[PDB]
Amino acid sequence: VIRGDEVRQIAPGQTGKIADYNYKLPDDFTGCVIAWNSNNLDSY
Amino acid sequence: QDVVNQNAQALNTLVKQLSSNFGAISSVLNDILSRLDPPEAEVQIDRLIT
Repeated sequence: VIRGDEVRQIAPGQTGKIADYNYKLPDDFTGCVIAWNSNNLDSY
Repeated sequence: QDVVNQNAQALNTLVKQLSSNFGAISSVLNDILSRLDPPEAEVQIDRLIT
């Protein structure tokens, strides 16, 4: 689970703390990324 | 003299070709390879290589 402003950071070659420190996607073909909202899941 | 001079001139222009930026960001490889992210670095390198 990630911040709403980190969707631009999960990609091949994205600069930022979140990707370059926790999960950096290899700069190659990527199957793909799926996500949705969790306002009723956790919202800590 | 024509053979020697013309061969030398062809080699000279071959070496001179490295100065040209070939529409890339810059000519010297290390500068672009340092001051560009690897994504854009691959594109610029591709341009220079072709």
